[PDB]
Amino acid sequence: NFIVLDKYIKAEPTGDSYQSESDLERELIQDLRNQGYEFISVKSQSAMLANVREQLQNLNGVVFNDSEWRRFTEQYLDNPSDGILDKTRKIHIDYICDFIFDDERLENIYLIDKKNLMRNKVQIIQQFEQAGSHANRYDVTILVNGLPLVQIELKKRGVAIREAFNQINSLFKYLQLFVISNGTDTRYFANTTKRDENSFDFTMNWAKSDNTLIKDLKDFTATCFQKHTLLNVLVNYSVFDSSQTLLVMRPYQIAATERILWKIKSSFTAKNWSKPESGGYIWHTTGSGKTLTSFKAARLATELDFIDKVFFVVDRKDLDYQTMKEYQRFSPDSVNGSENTAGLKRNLDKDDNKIIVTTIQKLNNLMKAESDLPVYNQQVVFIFDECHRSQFGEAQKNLKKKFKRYYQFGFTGTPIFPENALGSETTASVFGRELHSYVITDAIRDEKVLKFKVDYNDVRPQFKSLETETDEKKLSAAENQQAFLHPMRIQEITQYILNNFRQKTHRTFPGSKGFNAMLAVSSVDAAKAYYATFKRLQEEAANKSATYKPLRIATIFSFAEISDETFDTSAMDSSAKEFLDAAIREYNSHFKTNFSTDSNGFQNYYRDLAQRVKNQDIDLLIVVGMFLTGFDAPTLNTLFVDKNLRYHGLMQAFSRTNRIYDATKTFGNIVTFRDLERSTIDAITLFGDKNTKNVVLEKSYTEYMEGFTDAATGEAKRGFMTVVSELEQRFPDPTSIESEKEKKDFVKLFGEYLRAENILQNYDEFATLKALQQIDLSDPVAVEKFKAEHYVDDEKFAELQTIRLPADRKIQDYRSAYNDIRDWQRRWDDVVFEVDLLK
Ligand SMILES: Nc1ncnc2c1ncn2[C@@H]1O[C@H](COP(=O)(O)OP(=O)(O)OP(=O)(O)O)[C@@H](O)[C@H]1O
Ligand SMILES: [Mg+2]
Repeated sequence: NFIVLDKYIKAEPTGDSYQSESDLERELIQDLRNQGYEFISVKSQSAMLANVREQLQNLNGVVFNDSEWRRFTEQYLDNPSDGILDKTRKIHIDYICDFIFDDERLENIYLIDKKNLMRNKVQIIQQFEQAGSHANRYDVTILVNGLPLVQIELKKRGVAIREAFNQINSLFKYLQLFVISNGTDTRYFANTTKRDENSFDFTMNWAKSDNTLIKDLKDFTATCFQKHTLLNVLVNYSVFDSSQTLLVMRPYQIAATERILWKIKSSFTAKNWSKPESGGYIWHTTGSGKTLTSFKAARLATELDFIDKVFFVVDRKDLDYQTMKEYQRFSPDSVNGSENTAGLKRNLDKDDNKIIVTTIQKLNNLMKAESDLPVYNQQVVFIFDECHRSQFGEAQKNLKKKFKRYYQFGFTGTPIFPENALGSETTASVFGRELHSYVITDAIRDEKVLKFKVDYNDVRPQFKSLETETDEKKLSAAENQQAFLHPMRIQEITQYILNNFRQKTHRTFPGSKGFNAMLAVSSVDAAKAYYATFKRLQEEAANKSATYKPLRIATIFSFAEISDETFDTSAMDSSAKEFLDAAIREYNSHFKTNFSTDSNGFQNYYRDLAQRVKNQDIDLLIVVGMFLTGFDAPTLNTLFVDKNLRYHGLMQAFSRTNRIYDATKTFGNIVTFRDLERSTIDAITLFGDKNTKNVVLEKSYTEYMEGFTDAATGEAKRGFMTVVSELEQRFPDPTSIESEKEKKDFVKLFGEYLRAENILQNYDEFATLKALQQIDLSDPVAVEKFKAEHYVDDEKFAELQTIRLPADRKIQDYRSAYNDIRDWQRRWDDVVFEVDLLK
């Protein structure tokens, strides 16, 4: 029974008042009651404890006496030193408690029955009446076996769900899933032990298998809140990893997973194994959670008792710190960039183990070397997470040859079509049918990935002919000090990056954390040239001004469309080797670490560097092919490109910036120093329809300045200059306040201003416009600096002075007034303050 429905009929309103929180709550409780959720009246933690006692006793076929129960409570269930983290761990891992009764016998007491879900007892309660007058806080808590695992916060129809989210006894530490609703929109998100919380962007709507949203509370309840559905989401489709972070799977992920599982069961039952028709593939756009989903799918696949072994296969190219840190718990030291099959062979012979994590390289090697493995004759499941074409063909040939009974499943954001095939077989031919799909279109619609802002930066007349070169032969022949690597070109590019880095990364505003960036270059010589030029120029600027703060720059490359670079550094030539050695030397000098250039030390360098780019310890990372595919860094907002990128390689490269973070990150920045427009549009069109480019790619500076109309619902979006104009006209401060109507309009309009400027900071033209506002005067000398740096003609310079912007003081006044109106509203339904932007 799929918990993500292929077909669902939208439920009809009752006709009764749906306006207030009490209405939503009343109909919610009634609905749940009709779905098998018993409503118990429980007004206290003592009552809760009594109920938990009864439900656990019933579940485990056991009986506590007051002393025994008090002990179980104090030691396991309710111990005071337990936090949210401890309860989450207890639910997902430690849920079995070995308990010694007073008569000294030992029994295993389950909090949840994970093998049979429907045996678990589900109930609902409502909020406690507390004390003197504050209120409202209308909530409904879903208890599993007495444990308060789910919390639904309710708001009235008018309230914007986003602001409601922004607004926010030991047993409630057990809360796993949160749900929030105004009844029009219902959004769920995981409970967290963080010390830095997630944002609204991570909250998810429930949906059907075609990814179409399910919004209103009635349908959310009729679908997501079905006991089978809900309990599956809590138990099977929630992830508690080695980072001890709770991740609730988005609907498309669950759909893909359960469709794979059903596919395996059906293929086994029919003895249809070892064909493409016994397998499947999953198309999930880059950045949509393929790793999490595929891995969870493998894990669940091990729970099929007819399946002997489950391979989870990844590319070393797609590896980073957290992933390798995670896989350690399953197949220790068997997952790395080496060619060694020893760890893999040890995993194969490991008792009480099904799951086997490995790399496509190691798997291919094993299949070549070993003729008759026992596992060849077993019941096998292969789960491939984004495995590039490099070793994949050969590995597939050997796989088809040696493995007798198998079900193989692909996971990719960029399937192999005939169009982009390039020597490789189509995904469809390899894996057979497509079990599920979540396209870049749906992903942008659901705001689970970021759009692209792609610009070819053309300030360089001398090299423009080269950067725009279509011919592939000329392109290939142009990499050298004569054409592409020309010192002037490299110098200009580097200088641009140095000048605009803080702008593109949102480090502009004073006291802003911001983001970091990557630089994808064409070759090893390109990496050398760029690193050297960056060093030189940063030194020069440091000598010019004492206040200048340098950007920490690292680089990584190996021997080696994106060419796979191995982890063996012996394959490199002496010059590249020397440069890498020096770079790693400086990396060591600054970060006070010791990394050698031998394969092990270089792998350590890879991992540590990954972690340091992820946490922003490194400002700019220069790579050739590395960290362009599977690398996950939510705080990386910009990809600088001087490289030839086509199709799948282009999508994967650009997608390093696509991860959602918060309102501060509007989209990914792709700044290209060769013209990628045709390549971009071709790629996007291949992975979507003809219209996909009008979704994925951001709008123009002119559009955001003067306003534009969105194709989807026809919503006319006001321009930045219109917002400014109306701010000056209708509210030139402080006297627009105190009145409440004017307060509301000001909040709305200035909200639009904030979002608009936040979007506009990524545009070079806006950067130029804002830079023009110092200057002065004259002092020319002050003009030629600005013009040469911002690449501005006398004509353009003359025009830019016509443009009239509010003073910094007026903007700060608006921001403080905004802050005060925000602080005033604690003690207006549809209004949403921008919380992240004010931070
Ligand atoms: N259900 C979820 N809840 C919260 N966060 C999620 C969820 N699924 C994915 N993420 C986050 O989204 C980011 C991308 O996930 P992941 O690395 O699996 O993407 P991917 O599609 O495998 O990567 P790529 O396509 O770039 O190789 C990660 O930082 C992950 O924590
Ligand atoms: Mg992945």
